[PDB]
Amino acid sequence: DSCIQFTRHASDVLLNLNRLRSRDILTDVVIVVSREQFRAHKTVLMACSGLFYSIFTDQLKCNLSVINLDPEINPEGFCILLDFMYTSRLNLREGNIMAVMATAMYLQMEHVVDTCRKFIKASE
Amino acid sequence: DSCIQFTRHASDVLLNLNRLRSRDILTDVVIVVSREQFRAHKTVLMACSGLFYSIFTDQLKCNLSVINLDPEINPEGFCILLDFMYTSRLNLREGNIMAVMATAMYLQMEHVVDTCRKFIKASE
Amino acid sequence: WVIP
Amino acid sequence: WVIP
Ligand SMILES: O=C1Cc2cc(Nc3nc(Cl)ncc3Br)ccc2N1
Ligand SMILES: O=C1Cc2cc(Nc3nc(Cl)ncc3Br)ccc2N1
Ligand SMILES: [Cl-]
Ligand SMILES: [Cl-]
Repeated sequence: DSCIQFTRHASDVLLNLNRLRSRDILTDVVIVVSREQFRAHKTVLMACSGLFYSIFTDQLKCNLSVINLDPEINPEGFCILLDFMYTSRLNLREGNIMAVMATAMYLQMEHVVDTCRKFIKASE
Repeated sequence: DSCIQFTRHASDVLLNLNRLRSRDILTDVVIVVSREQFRAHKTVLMACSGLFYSIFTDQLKCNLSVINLDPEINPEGFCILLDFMYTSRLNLREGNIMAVMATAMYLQMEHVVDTCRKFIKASE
Repeated sequence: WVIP
Repeated sequence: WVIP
């Protein structure tokens, strides 16, 4: 086509979706990770995670307002990944890299798994 | 912070949100523009438009499944802008620029209004 | 704005 | 991935 493109549009959209998350506006699901609860937008979770994409396209699970993750999932690892989904920024640290990678594998977040594997390979 | 950032994340999220739109997955509102209907995600509309942000943060309108636009709004202009919201690409043409700019002013899409004004100023 |  |  003969379209023009606004370079910053996708980043501005994501910034606004994160603002809605921060103010709890139009969040439509709670993700339960053991004793912790995380409110989010189903569409953003699906756009970032192969696991959430599969969950919310299921004819029954699409209507659930609460999703319980596997008890092996670390709440901090999930928190770091949820922040990444809404910001593109990943808080990867020596102390959290193992939990973050395990959570990204479970959530099916391929690019996150890739950088975790590379950061681990560099420190061995 | 000491975060790392994935450059393509925001664009990949938007691409996935557009895929959900194309398959009518988790769309939660119909925008009526005269005889035409456009299904969308409230969160994406709010993230792109000052008008939709104001509408869906209203304690009553946030719960509406149908939103009727002003009858002066051109369905093609709205269609072009809805595509822009989900893709960052604007199909701006001599034949549609006036309708697109008028629709972007009504929807409060400042960057779109700006490029329309510049493209119009160049042709005068 | 750019030519994509 | 980059240093933002
Ligand atoms: O690592 C990742 C990230 C991700 C996101 C989605 N999400 C969607 N995929 C498709 Cl094809 N259409 C719409 C949506 Br929402 C699927 C798989 C994966 N794997
Ligand atoms: O030209 C534009 C595009 C746009 C988008 C929004 N959307 C939001 N704004 C804020 Cl501050 N927080 C969350 C959201 Br969603 C507001 C105003 C405008 N004007
Ligand atoms: Cl990822
Ligand atoms: Cl805009």
